[PDB]
Amino acid sequence: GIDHTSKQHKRSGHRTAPKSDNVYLKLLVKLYTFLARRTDAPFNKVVLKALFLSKINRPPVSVSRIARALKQEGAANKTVVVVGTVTDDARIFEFPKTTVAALRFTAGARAKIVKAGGECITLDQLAVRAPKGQNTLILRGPRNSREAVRHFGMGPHKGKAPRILSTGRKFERARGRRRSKGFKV
Amino acid sequence: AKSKNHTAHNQTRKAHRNGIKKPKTYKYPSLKGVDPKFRRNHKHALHGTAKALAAA
Amino acid sequence: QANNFLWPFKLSNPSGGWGVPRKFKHFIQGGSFGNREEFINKLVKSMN
Amino acid sequence: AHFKEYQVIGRRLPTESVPEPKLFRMRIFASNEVIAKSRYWYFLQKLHKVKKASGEIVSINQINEAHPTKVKNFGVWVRYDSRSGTHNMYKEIRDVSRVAAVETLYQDMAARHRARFRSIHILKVAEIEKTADVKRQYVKQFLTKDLKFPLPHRVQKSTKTFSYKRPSTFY
Amino acid sequence: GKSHGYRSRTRYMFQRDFRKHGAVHLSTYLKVYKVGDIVDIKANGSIQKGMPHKFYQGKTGVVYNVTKSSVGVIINKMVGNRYLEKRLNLRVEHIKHSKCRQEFLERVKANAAKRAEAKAQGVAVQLKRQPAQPRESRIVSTEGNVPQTLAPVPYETFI
RNA sequence: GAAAUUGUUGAAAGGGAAGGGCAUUUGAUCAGACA
RNA sequence: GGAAUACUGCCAGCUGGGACUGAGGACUGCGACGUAAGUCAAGGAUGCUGGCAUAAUGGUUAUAUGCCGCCCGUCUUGAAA
RNA sequence: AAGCUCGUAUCAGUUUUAUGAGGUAAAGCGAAUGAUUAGAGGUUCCGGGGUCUUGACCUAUUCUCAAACUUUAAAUAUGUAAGAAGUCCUUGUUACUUAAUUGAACGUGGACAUUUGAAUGAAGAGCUUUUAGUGGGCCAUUUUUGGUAAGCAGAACUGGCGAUGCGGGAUGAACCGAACGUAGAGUUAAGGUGCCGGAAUACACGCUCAUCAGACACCACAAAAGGUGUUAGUUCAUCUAGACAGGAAUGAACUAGCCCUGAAAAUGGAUGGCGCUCAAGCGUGUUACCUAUACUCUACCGUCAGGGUUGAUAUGAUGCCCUGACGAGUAGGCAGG
RNA sequence: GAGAACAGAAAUCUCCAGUAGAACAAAAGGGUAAAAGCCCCCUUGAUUUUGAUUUUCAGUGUGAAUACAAACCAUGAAAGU
Ligand SMILES: [Cl-]
Ligand SMILES: [Cl-]
Ligand SMILES: [Mg+2]
Ligand SMILES: [Mg+2]
Ligand SMILES: [Mg+2]
Ligand SMILES: [Mg+2]
Ligand SMILES: [Mg+2]
Ligand SMILES: [Mg+2]
Ligand SMILES: [Mg+2]
Ligand SMILES: [Mg+2]
Ligand SMILES: [Mg+2]
Ligand SMILES: [Mg+2]
Ligand SMILES: [Mg+2]
Ligand SMILES: [Mg+2]
Ligand SMILES: [Mg+2]
Ligand SMILES: [Mg+2]
Ligand SMILES: [Mg+2]
Ligand SMILES: [Mg+2]
Ligand SMILES: [Mg+2]
Ligand SMILES: [Mg+2]
Ligand SMILES: [Mg+2]
Ligand SMILES: [Mg+2]
Ligand SMILES: [Mg+2]
Ligand SMILES: [Mg+2]
Ligand SMILES: [Mg+2]
Repeated sequence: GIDHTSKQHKRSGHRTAPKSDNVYLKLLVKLYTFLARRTDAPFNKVVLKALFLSKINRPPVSVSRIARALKQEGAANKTVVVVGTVTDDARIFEFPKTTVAALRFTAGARAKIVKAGGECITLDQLAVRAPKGQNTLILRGPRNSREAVRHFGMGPHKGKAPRILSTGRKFERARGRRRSKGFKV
Repeated sequence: AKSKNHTAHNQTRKAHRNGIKKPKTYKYPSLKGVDPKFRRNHKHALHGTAKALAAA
Repeated sequence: QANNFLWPFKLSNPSGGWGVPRKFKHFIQGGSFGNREEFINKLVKSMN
Repeated sequence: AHFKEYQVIGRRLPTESVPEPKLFRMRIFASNEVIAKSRYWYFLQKLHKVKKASGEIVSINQINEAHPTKVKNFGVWVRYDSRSGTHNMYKEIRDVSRVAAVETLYQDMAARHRARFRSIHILKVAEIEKTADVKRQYVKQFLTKDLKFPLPHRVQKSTKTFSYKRPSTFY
Repeated sequence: GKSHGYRSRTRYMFQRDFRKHGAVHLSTYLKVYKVGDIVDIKANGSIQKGMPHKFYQGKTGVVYNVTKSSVGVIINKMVGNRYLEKRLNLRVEHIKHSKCRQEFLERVKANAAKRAEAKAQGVAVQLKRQPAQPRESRIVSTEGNVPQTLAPVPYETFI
């Protein structure tokens, strides 16, 4: 007998492979598995883990977010790395001449980057140019902006959104939401 | 038929499965309940020292 | 650091037995538990 | 177990107010030194305001019998707890050493009064120097001049299950 | 039925000490409390306003607010399997400065003094407290201190 | 042309149930390698 | 006064008998013995020899012997009931 | 169950040091409150008989008490602190505050590195979403209420059973020991070693004879009171100056060991059975020996964790391989077949 | 307790002693003496607006209670309340 201090046979709780069956995604995983093992560069370890993430854990990154990150002092000539999809944003009227490496580019996002003099490359092209992530800049999109998040932690005095189908005057604005009807929250 | 009324048996063992968590401490705690007169002046004081550092 | 480096020792039961009919009394009262001072050496070498 | 006799010397812990406290000694019968030191604090706490955490053991030494091969008459005073009350008792034991007499005493108390080790205090053990100071007849009967007695009805030991003759108890 | 009022079971807790009734001495009102100070809570039975609940008797907290005749104190309370933050508004009669940390301030001061004293010549200033250590060897003299023999005493009634 | 259930023949066991688990004796029966 | 012995402890002192186990499968490591070449009990068994080559070992099955084994399912604090 | 952010940061059903809180155990009543026994000395234009007594207070003493009394006051539990979000030197902001550049709060700049501020440990720490079953419990030690009591009813802390086999208690949900992948060897636990039955009809000092002996925790019951049964012990007296009975010890009153009396139920009967008497009984001491699914070492299966390896010309990089640890399970969840 | 016509154990007056043995709407427990008790004077803060906090607690509601902010007032020589 052993007086165990922790739960036995516990899984690590982290993904070690993509859930997808995409054949081309598995090739990228194989490429960066090799690089992470034999380069001892922290960039390769981060990229390999990012390829395992699910869809909600890889929110899109717009070109306006990319342009703002290139305005950082001394970051104007770095290669922006996005492990996910890059989307177009028409709210910005000027774009720099950077190079962006991403898994996917939308049709609008690719056109805007190219017409500004830049280039769009894949992650295997990036590994050829920067095998150890030289002069790179990793950008991640917002996770808590997802609509499902605003319902989490619902309760009194919490200020979270209720799970409701129809919104209007007669839908969950009576007793419990104002002092004139019993009480407020 | 009469049943049991109350007991605390097994409750501490349940609480120690994942519980007894010391509260997480944050720098810059919330100013809820602080005197309103102090907070009105503290807001003006912070605006003044923000301009001085920016214009320095 | 030196002591924590060593893994907890895994000993067997004593080869010649415990020398008492009932272990779970104090060594002073003819049992086995408690502080037995230098007599621990005889017990450990039997279990090693 | 097999008893040994130790002298144990202890003291109170030195303080600035009272440096060099008094040294107290007593003779303890025990099977080892670990039990002997435990017994020392047990009796010391019955006589002085002191305990193990407030004192220290100065020296423990085994005491050997001066003439272990000489037959001696011992007088022993004991105090023991019965099932209801506490009593004092004087007994006489004939042996060749103090430890031998004490071992006999504990056996005698267990057999005749059902007194365990924890219920017995040894007050004093002293050798009786002269005849006619022995006051117990079961000891005095062995002090007669030219003592002789036979051992009737000898029972011999057999190492085999079956014997081929009727045994004899002659001696 | 059962009774669970606000001051239930506080018969002895909120009593004044023996021969210590009457008005509060002035030193209670002259002490200054600042945000971040560590105070301990002990209710005074003669001041019925701003009095803490019986749970917080004997608890220690940190000041977060200062008002005209009272201070705000933060207490961590264990509810279920976690701790919740409680904020109390207590008059100064029911609180006092805690010495659980005032004694710690001087150790910080002495550590800086010892560090600077040995900075020019010494290494390994050893600014860490250590537990009580086993005693070293010593020699006990018997000159004028010959050991006195003791024996167990017989049973006596002396009622 | 299955099972429950039944007849005949053959083998075995049976002192107030029968059936089962571990191990081996005895009887019957059987695959594998002869490189 | 000089020894012995008992008791307790230590030896990187020596040596006899018995039982269980042989996982791994080119080399690589740490050591030992040696002037050297090399050797070795040093990161897990090899050498020699006999009988039989089939129901002999073994499997299956029936039976016998030793010890053990209460009727499943279900409700229940609790079921062989 | 799905993971996510990170990679020892920080945390702990623990101790220590420093500093708080409490009114229970105990204790106390010539200390308060309330109960309560007995005298003694005093007091009346202020109780009543009688010309001196009983009551009533006063003072000093005395015996005994309290869950809803108390001056005092533990043990065990319990709050906080032991640094970088820290300490120190200088001086910026404001509509708050001060007689006042006084203070408060928040900042700029400089100085002090991990013996950086006790111990020990840390199959890593932090965080989020979602959903199953359950919401009749019961038992043991200790504390504890009602009741004569109950295998009764009701609480407190912890450990168990339920949900759990295995060795021991003959037998048993809860006791003792110990928790379970498949095997081999060795050693033990609790409990045992006359035979059933694996293991000393071992050793040692005593005690006990029952015409109803006794024999091992939980546990399967026995009391008050007695015995010149036997054993040991305590106190007093007699006795060398001859006691007791009719030439050496004796008498009286007591204490507690075993045994005996006290001891009466219904089918035949149970220290488990046989049986056992300087025990195979009781008390105690020393050794040897027996055996659990526990411990130690080895092999094999699986699970989890940390790692190595894409270079063609040979097939699975979900591949192959190296290293360490782990394996009980009802309701229920998930995974591979 | 010691005194004063009617006046007595209890009417009114005076002095002394008096840690609260009184009083504070009510049950009980706390608390209180130049007061929280008794008497006298002045008053309506038992008012307006809307938040935070404590207790029961799911950290929901209801009841009750605590500390401030912004107004307008009461009282007092004033600090204050
Ligand atoms: Cl329960
Ligand atoms: Cl059989
Ligand atoms: Mg219920
Ligand atoms: Mg052996
Ligand atoms: Mg044993
Ligand atoms: Mg009020
Ligand atoms: Mg047909
Ligand atoms: Mg058929
Ligand atoms: Mg065969
Ligand atoms: Mg069989
Ligand atoms: Mg059989
Ligand atoms: Mg059976
Ligand atoms: Mg039922
Ligand atoms: Mg059943
Ligand atoms: Mg109480
Ligand atoms: Mg008491
Ligand atoms: Mg139900
Ligand atoms: Mg019931
Ligand atoms: Mg059930
Ligand atoms: Mg039994
Ligand atoms: Mg046998
Ligand atoms: Mg015996
Ligand atoms: Mg085993
Ligand atoms: Mg296991
Ligand atoms: Mg399992």
